[PDB]
Amino acid sequence: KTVVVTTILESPYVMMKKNHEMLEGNERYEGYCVDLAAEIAKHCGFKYKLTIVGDGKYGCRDADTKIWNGMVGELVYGKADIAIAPLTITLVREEVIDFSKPFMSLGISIMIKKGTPIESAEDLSKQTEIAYGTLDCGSTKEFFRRSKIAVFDKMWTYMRSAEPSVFVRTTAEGVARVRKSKGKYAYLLESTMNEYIEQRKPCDTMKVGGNLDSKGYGIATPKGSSLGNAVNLAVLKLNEQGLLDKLKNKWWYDKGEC
Amino acid sequence: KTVVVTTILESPYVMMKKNHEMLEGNERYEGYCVDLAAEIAKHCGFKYKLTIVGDGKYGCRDADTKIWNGMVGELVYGKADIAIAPLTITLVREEVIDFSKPFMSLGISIMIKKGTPIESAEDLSKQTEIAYGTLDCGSTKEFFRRSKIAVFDKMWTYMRSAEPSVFVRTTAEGVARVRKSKGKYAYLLESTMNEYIEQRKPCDTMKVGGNLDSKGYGIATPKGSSLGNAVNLAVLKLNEQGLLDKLKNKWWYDKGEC
Ligand SMILES: N#Cc1cc2c(cc1[N+](=O)[O-])=NC(=O)C(=O)N=2
Ligand SMILES: N#Cc1cc2c(cc1[N+](=O)[O-])=NC(=O)C(=O)N=2
Ligand SMILES: [Zn+2]
Ligand SMILES: [Zn+2]
Ligand SMILES: [Zn+2]
Repeated sequence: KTVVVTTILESPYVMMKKNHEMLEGNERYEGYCVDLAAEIAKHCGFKYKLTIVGDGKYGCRDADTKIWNGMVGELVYGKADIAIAPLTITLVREEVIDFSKPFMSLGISIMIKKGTPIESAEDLSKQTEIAYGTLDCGSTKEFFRRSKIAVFDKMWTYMRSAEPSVFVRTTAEGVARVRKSKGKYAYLLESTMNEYIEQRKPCDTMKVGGNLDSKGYGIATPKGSSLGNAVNLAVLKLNEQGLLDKLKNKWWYDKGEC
Repeated sequence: KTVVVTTILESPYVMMKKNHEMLEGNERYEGYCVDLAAEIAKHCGFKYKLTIVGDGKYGCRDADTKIWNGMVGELVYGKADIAIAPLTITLVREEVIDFSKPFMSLGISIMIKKGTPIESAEDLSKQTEIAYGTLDCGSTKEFFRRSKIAVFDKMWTYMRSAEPSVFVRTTAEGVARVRKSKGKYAYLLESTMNEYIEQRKPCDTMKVGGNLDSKGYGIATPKGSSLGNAVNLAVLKLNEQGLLDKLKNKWWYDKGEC
């Protein structure tokens, strides 16, 4: 009867509310996906519980065992009914789960510490002094893994073997790394996070260049789930009513600090 | 056996080859959606025949009779198997046909003749001198019809009563009307077409402001088609391999004239 929603702690999508302690259930959390979850549930008429994904991951597939982890895993194995999170629509995922039409558009981007003499991907590919990486389990890593485009393959060859690892477990960790590495680390990540962070104290990073690709976050359900159809039309109604844009403005730019 | 593809003659998606008279079948046509149709069909393993939608329209539903016209109609009524065209993914269409994930991202935008003193939608809504309108059957008109946002509703109230009519039958007619009206008509259309026209002679138009919304074009199938799933995976594969961005560059910018 109550729908189990899997999501991930990633700012400004899902964050613990300051007084989160004196709060219970769904009320402990706030952010873009908390608001979206409430709207989706209202329009589709279900009650829900927000659960934070147990391994802290979006999801990737073990090369050997072929087992999915992260939010994708929770869906595939039936531990959650829906993922309301910034979950990137990719081919490998669509093969095992269903996605709504995108609620947010995005692309891979480059984050630098301000003053770093690095303006595009080509710039990173052609030098060494400045290290760079990506999230360890996710869509951006796979993009570089499977790229034939020459600048991106060069970056891949450098990235995979780099020592110590240029890969980070969580986004927060990559952001933290840029900020503390004195311009000797650049982070490849989704444009959404990049834009959010550039407007957060201490205002010491910047997005550079355009996006390397174009894609979308969708709301995900297990393959063949009845919820899929209503959720998809629900996302469309919200986009067309301007609510998704209102929410983006609310969580990125209205409380912008720079 | 051969899949019937409905499409629309809209540059640079589908155009008659200069010497199409001396050609047959699919070889009469060229463009972004011609190149994409060939790839979708090869990746899904079907033969196909390109056909141009009989009424020249994307698709809207008659208020009185509730009948769908344009490419949406051809799918609803069984006259085509698939629409490979720049068909906007919207709630009202999704209610009657299926769409793949977006093969292109876009939003409604403002086209002006160079020098017109307009920067934004708010600017248009606060005057009178400069008339403005949209395509008469399609998703941009419906956006304004159904928008509860003050600026856009104010625009709709003006457009829906303006005389002579500010609506246009075809995109081409709208572009021509900007170009000939000496700064006294601005046209609201999809950003893809705005961007295309800005790079064609006589180089007298430009896109101003940001997009008013964010949406996608999808490949459409009748509900229940067997092709939906394969077509979807094909679009995601082609995006991830970089083909969609290469195709956009070929048809918009590689041959740009400005
Ligand atoms: N926001 C966000 C993000 C959302 C993500 C992500 C990386 C980021 N990021 O840190 O930039 N990788 C993923 O595979 C994903 O499904 N969703
Ligand atoms: N390009 C293009 C276009 C594609 C469109 C369109 C208008 C334009 N336009 O002229 O901007 N209206 C639609 O309802 C649609 O499904 N697809
Ligand atoms: Zn605590
Ligand atoms: Zn609502
Ligand atoms: Zn001819």
